[PDB]
Amino acid sequence: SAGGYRRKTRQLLKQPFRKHGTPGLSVYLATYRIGDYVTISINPSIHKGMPFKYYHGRTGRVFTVNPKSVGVVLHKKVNGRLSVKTIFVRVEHLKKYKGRDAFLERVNKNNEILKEAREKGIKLEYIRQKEEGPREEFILNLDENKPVKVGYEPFIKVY
Amino acid sequence: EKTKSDYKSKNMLYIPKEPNFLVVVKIKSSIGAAPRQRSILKLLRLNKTNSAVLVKNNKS
Amino acid sequence: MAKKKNGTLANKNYKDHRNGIKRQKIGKLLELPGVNQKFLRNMKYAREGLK
Amino acid sequence: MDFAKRNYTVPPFKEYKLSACLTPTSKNPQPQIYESTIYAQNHVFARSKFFKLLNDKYKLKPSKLVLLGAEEIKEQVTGEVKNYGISFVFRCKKGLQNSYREFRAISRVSALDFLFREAAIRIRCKRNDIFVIDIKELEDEEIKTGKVAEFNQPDLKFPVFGKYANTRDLYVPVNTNLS
Amino acid sequence: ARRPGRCYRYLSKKAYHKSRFCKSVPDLKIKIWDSGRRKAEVLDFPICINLISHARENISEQALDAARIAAHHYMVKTAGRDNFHLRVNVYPFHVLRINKMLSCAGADRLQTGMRQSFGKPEGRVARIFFDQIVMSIRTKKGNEAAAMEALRRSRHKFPGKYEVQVSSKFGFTGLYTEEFNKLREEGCLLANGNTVAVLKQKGPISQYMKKLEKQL
RNA sequence: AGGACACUGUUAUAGUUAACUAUGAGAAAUCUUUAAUUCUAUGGAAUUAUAUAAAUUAAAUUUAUAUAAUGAAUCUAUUGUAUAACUAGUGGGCACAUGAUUGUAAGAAUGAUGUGCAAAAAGGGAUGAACCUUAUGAAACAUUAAAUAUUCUAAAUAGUAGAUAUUAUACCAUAAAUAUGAUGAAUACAUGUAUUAUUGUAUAAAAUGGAAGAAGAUUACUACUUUUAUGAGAUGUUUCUAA
Ligand SMILES: [Mg+2]
Ligand SMILES: [Mg+2]
Ligand SMILES: [Mg+2]
Ligand SMILES: [Mg+2]
Ligand SMILES: [Mg+2]
Ligand SMILES: [Mg+2]
Ligand SMILES: [Mg+2]
Ligand SMILES: [Mg+2]
Repeated sequence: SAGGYRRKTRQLLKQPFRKHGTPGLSVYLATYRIGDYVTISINPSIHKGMPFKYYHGRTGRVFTVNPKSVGVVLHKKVNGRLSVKTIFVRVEHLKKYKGRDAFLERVNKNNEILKEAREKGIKLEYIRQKEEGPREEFILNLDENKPVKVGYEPFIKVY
Repeated sequence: EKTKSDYKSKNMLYIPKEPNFLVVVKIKSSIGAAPRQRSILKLLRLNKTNSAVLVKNNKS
Repeated sequence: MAKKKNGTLANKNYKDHRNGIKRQKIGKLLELPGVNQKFLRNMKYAREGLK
Repeated sequence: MDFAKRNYTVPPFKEYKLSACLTPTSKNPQPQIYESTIYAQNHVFARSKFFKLLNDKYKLKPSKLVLLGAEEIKEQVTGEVKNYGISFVFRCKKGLQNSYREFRAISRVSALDFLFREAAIRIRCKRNDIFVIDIKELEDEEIKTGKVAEFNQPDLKFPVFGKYANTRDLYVPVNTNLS
Repeated sequence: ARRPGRCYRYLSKKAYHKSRFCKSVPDLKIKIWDSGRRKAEVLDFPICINLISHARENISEQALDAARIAAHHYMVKTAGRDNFHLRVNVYPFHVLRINKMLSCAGADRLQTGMRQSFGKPEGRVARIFFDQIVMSIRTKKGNEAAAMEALRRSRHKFPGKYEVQVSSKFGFTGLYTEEFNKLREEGCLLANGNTVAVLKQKGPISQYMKKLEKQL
């Protein structure tokens, strides 16, 4: 626990139970382009291209693609401000960030509603995410629903 | 009352809707407070004691 | 010394949020240091024949 | 409250009949309804006591519940004194206990408050710590305590020891009789 | 000499065991944990009496020895050497420490005061939480009155507050008496030496018939 | 944290033909497992048509760059936001609440999160740097908070009941193992024997004449409710001064 490159890693760089071994082919078949969104997860079975332990699990953006490295931009919290960092990692340490898929589907579907309303004279009725407000009203039936009486009950010791 | 009585004859309950707004009153002074409860009191415009506002009720 | 106090970390968080916390804006992409040199030379040649 | 110094005929605690159910969803629309009677001071205090009881017998969180309707029950009092027997569970320092008492009052709202006066000495606990199971009117030949059986016998006469002054003044002359 | 017992009475948050990090530990004094006639089977002694605790404390290893001799010497005098089975539950794992300020100091390799103040081991204790059983006897239907007296004498050796009472289980198995009698009516009980074993319908069928001749 | 004895380290005894089956005890440097919390990211740009290359492919085939057009999409708050230049003081800190390490222990030593005193007024804790109400120019009138209502001392000796001991303080200015009494209290059994709850006394020893703040109090002590009144640069109404 002195100040080194790999300090205090006992449960962060341990491979989980019944999952040892070299990774598979579905990692290597993926591609990355400039402007995507990528999270970082260390696979502790290769020793060429590991980043520092601080960046384990933070999402960034991809700006360059090299023959052996990918470039990711991030944000670190140095004493006062929020700065800008760049790192080069290998392909076996990344993962495609989901979470824009429900957003990018909403872009493609709203773009279709705008197109069909050009042929008509109506105003646009876009798709936006729902809101939750006060509790709405409902209707209960007392034909098949019977109330159950609830009351207190005397205390009984466990033995 | 008329929609409640017409559902009464068919043994229906008809619980109505909630109110649309609330009334918020500040009572205790806020000199020594935690940083989060200081931030929420700023967003409700409640810097002065014995003051009231109006707020829409949502899930948030 | 008098074996004084070594050092604490109290009100480090209070001194930070006095003037807020500024977020340094990443500029336009393909301008940060470290772009592939082979990729940049072809980008330069493609712009000259354009204009 | 003309002769007395506190309201002993209408105590602060009242009787409320409550009912509630769960908010409807997609997996389960139209759920089960429940009903009970809790004794409290307003319907808001009685809402909080009843929703905690529904947390223990069933796994129903109070954040998902909805209050249906709560009304108050009053009794047309005639004025004859009756006998009552209350069974309840109280919380103390060491744990929970359950007991039984017998009283004598005009109505069951009033007979509850005679329990709080006795519990202030024998038990020494706050009034929110007693949970009342049931109040019933007792007929004859079920009285298990000699105190109720001594006062139930007819034609009682006993005098009173006089110890109270009849003037609210600072000083009176000597030989004026405070009868 | 040994320190008073008020110096080591309340629990620390973390335990400190004997392992490769702490080697030089002295030996124990208590050696016998089960006394009486321990060879008797399930059907000999059907009534069990416990001692349940009421405090969060440290019970020293030397105190557990003297409490066992007190309860054993009384039951011999009244019930006999073959009418009870006595046992202790806990085992001392925790280790204590002493700073041990000396006289000759102020020189090389003998410093004073709070300089270099990690302790050296002295003895062992057991760690006891709320609502825990410490000791137990099983007897017959006759000696129920004697063991409430013999467990009373052992209580005054411990610090704190303790309570003796009659349990509702059948001997040293983990079975209530109501649950014991329904199983013996069906015949889903197996006769192991000290206690019983429950027979179920989980294995293959041919092994179920193999288990059945050790019924009772 | 909780959980478990299945891996690593540890421990008491009985059985069946070294192996299996039971009832017990465990872990700052053990894990088949695993919450409350803490933190990171998205919630507007995307598509079409045309062109450029000395990159890239078996290939108009991809990866990139232009120009044209097509837009305001989660709740609340903020009228500004952003950028430069010059320069002082400080680097011995302490306390409260929550949770820890060493130590037999300390108004002891050393870390973690929040708020204070330092540098902060008035009112209350008899008196006190840090406890409880509480934001700030000069005054007058009404309403409360914290705390109190026999008298000193402004304000009802305004109610039900118990305590016999010179009883009665949130931080706060000490009391234990143990032995026995009493209730028109409760449950089991035969007017009494067992437990449970509440409560009294003994255990209880110091240096000038003494401290519930004091006189004194048994209805000025203790336990539980509802009304009335007194009481702060607090909060309302009016007059006046400061860019
Ligand atoms: Mg190498
Ligand atoms: Mg100074
Ligand atoms: Mg002051
Ligand atoms: Mg004082
Ligand atoms: Mg006066
Ligand atoms: Mg007034
Ligand atoms: Mg003011
Ligand atoms: Mg004022």
